[PDB]
Order: sequence, then structure tokens, then C-alpha cells
Amino acid sequence: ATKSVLFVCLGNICRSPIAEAVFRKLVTDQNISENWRVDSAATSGYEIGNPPDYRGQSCMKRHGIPMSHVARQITKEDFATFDYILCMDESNLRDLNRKSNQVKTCKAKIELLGSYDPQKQLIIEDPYYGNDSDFETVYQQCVRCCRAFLEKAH
Ligand SMILES: O=C(Nc1ccccc1)[C@H](c1ccccc1)S(=O)(=O)O
Repeated sequence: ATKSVLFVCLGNICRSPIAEAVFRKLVTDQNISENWRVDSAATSGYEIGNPPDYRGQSCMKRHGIPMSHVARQITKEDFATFDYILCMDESNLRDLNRKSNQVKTCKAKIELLGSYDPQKQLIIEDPYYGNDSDFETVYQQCVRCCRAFLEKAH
């Protein structure tokens, strides 16, 4: 039975495509990518059609994890098809819950990705107005959370 996860952030050009790429690498490394549908989407329409922010690409290149995506906004269908929708911050979470209540079928469990962090850094903060170190922190959070999520979903 194929499992599925959608990572979600505000623009879908940084936090969620990083989480998506980190997770895809993890399952590929453990020989189970074929068992997973992995994707990412945005709560907003700010960046639809755009590639991941290059500041995030720079970070990912340093860690040797390839990343490619075209930003898209989450849709009503996503709530029906995904097992998990894992988002970055409380604002994302409130929007996703609002949207989920507008559809008939919500298969997805909607949660903060950070709820999986063994180090308990609950929020994955938007690094848009931040510096290199903020992108690195996002990356590290995604690694820790994705590993924990794969090991045992809530
Ligand atoms: O879209 C974003 N923020 C945002 C900030 C201001 C206006 C619109 C979007 C976020 C982002 C962070 C770093 C570099 C690019 C984008 S994301 O949610 O992580 O993708």
C-alpha cells in the first residue's frame, strides 16, 4: 500500500521543497522510494510556477541533496489523496485546517512537521528575511523531522 506525504509552507519555494527533497532522499537511501508518493505545495499563491529559492538551493548543494520543484498551491484534492500533510508553522496549520473544513473528504492527517523533532524545535520558521544560518537551521530541522516521521508516523 503506497504511502503519501505532502509538505506544505507559505510559498512552496523554500521550506517545503527542502523537506520534500530531504524526505525523498531518505526513502531512496532505504530502498523504499517506490512505496512513497512525496510532494510539496503552498498555502498561498505568491510563488506559483517558480523554482525553489536559490538561497535554499545553495544550502542543499552543500549537503549534496538534489532539489527541483515547480511551486504549486494546495488544492481540495490534496486533502483526499494524501495520508499526511506536514506543514511548517502555526499560520500554515491554521490555513490548512480552514481549507480542510471546506471539503467532503479529508483523508490527510494535518500536522506540524516540527512535532516530529526529537529536539522539540516545533516551528520551522520562514527564512525569507533571514541569513544563511537560518536556511541551514531549516535544513537541519527537516532532516531530524523527516527521519522521525519515517521511523514512526503519528
Ligand atoms: O515564500 C516564502 N516566504 C514569503 C515571504 C514573503 C512573501 C511571500 C512569501 C518562503 C521562502 C523562504 C525563503 C526564500 C524564499 C521563500 S517559503 O514559505 O519557505 O517558501
